[PDB]
Amino acid sequence: GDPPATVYRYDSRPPEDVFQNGFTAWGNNDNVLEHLTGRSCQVGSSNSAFVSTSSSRRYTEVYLEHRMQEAVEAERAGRGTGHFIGYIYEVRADNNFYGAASSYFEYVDTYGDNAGRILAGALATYQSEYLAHRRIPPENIRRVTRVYHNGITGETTTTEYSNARYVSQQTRANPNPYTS
Ligand SMILES: NC(=O)c1ccc[n+]([C@@H]2O[C@H](COP(=O)([O-])OP(=O)(O)OC[C@H]3O[C@@H](n4cnc5c(N)ncnc54)[C@H](O)[C@@H]3O)[C@@H](O)[C@H]2O)c1
Repeated sequence: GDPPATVYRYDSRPPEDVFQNGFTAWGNNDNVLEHLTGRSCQVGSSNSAFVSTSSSRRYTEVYLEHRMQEAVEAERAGRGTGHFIGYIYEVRADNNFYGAASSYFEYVDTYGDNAGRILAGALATYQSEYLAHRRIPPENIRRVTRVYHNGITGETTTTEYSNARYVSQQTRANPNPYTS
């Protein structure tokens, strides 16, 4: 029942960036509700102070596979090329990583209105999501899986790479909700 030591992140950017530079949050907006609903992420205001991760590798696999299928749909509709490259990073969590569900409830119990606050089961409420505040340093990033789909031939190829900058130390995610 301890907080996870290992989390995963789907991202489009390659290890030549991420293994050396880590992940940096979009900006300084630490509103937990705006992050978890996506409003402060890339498709919204692109200013979230959080880097999203999941303790469930399967979650990031569904994400990668969905983006890959959306690429392939873009060609059956005639506005795309087929090819897709995605990455799943394996990351060591530390005290700057906070449970999304715990942080969400802390926020809405204190500042929220009614919606999705009382009727909010465990599977439904950002289950296994973890928010890294501000940065995931490169020393926390252990390895990456690259998945390449060739949209012309249909071939998919999966490869793995280790980060020489990874530092192995005993850390786990924060047991407490995030608070500003
Ligand atoms: N990514 C995951 O594995 C993951 C894990 C758990 C939850 N989520 C949830 O999924 C939703 C989408 O999350 P996300 O993590 O994909 O959003 P995001 O805005 O952090 O990343 C989406 C894309 O934006 C780009 N990007 C991100 N930060 C960047 C920066 N600082 N500079 C340049 N480009 C950058 C990358 O292309 C990235 O793939 C969120 O609501 C989140 O809570 C995602």
